[PDB]
Amino acid sequence: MDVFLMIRRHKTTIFTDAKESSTVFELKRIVEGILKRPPDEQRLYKDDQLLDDGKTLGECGFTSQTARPQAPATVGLAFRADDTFEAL
Amino acid sequence: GRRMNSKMQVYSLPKMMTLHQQCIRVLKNNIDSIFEVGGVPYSVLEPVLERCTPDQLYRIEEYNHVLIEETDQLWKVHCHRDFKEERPEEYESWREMYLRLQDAREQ
Amino acid sequence: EGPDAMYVKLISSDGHEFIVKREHALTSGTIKAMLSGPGQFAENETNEVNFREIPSHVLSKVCMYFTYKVRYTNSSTEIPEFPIAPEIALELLMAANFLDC
Amino acid sequence: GFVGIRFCQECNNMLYPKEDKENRILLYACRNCDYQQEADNSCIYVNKITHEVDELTQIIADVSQDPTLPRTEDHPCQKCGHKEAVFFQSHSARAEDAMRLYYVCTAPHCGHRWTE
Ligand SMILES: [Zn+2]
Ligand SMILES: [Zn+2]
Repeated sequence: MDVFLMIRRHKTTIFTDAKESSTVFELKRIVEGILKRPPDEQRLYKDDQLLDDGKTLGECGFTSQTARPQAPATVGLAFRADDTFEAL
Repeated sequence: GRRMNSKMQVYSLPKMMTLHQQCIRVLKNNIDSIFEVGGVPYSVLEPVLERCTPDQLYRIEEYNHVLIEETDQLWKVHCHRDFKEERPEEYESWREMYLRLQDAREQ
Repeated sequence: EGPDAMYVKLISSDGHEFIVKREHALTSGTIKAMLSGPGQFAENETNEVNFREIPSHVLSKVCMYFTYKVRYTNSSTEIPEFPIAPEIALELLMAANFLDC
Repeated sequence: GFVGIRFCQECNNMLYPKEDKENRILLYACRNCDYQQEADNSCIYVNKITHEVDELTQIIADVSQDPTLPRTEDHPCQKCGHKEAVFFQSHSARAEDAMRLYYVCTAPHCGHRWTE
């Protein structure tokens, strides 16, 4: 139906509207196409339950209540592979 | 051994509520929970103050003093609702005569 | 934020700014007067809204309600409401001044 | 519709219909005294059989304050546009045939009543 995930870096926050099945670095390519975040610039801190390594949205931790129009899923991010872990 | 128990008022919020409509209707369901509005004028606070009670207007006007001069017209809304058989005399704002009438009645 | 007219960035003079879809910000009455100023054709692509004194959670909720309402505009669903907290809604009434929705 | 009573002005009493053939018109002639009065409306007796469609004059608006009456938010007022209304039924013997909801606006000083 929809997807709603808070891509929150502190001072810079990205929004999501897509369907219920998507690749997780597809979203990174989407934000790369405008905000210019190359694939070095994502780390993907964990969601409520076990952020996915299999790289598809229809998996564990992701349900239909997370993608709620009423309510988000707020979590911090990091724009690095392994160099620094940056908050604020 | 749980007892099933529930009631329902039969019938027959399907409404396009935008930002200002949602804000005013949230305030129209929780009027009494306001401490101090800050610096909000009267025009944007028009509807919820109409659906309000004079004890709550008293609390707001003693918390949000600078608003009293723009609330007085609404007090006539209370006055013709409660003291309809009366007219103020010269140099009488509706708020202070309303509170005078309330204090006189309770005395 | 860039040249493409589908993402619009907006800042409340604080840290956590938010960038929302322009196609999900269509119902704004002030996007036709601020982003669409004296003229179209690359005034809208700037996406620099340097507004002030809106708390972070407040403008987060108002842009969520923007995309919420625009997706729910003319949509199959007609029932739903939105849960604005009673305290922040006070300053969100300030948003009722500016966003013109 | 229904035509009201006519009252004599001299002896403070009821008038009665009568047809004076001199002008061939209708006069309301009291029969305690000699007072006479020509009639604005020719209707003397009138009856309603299935003309009970208007239950709204029997409804007084005060029933908006009844704590036992049910309140709804899905039927807004036409006059003032208030969300709250009270809904009930017409409770006469001449309304056993219907279970139509009659609505009264809950807000003060409005008093608007409607159906459906
Ligand atoms: Zn007489
Ligand atoms: Zn009404």
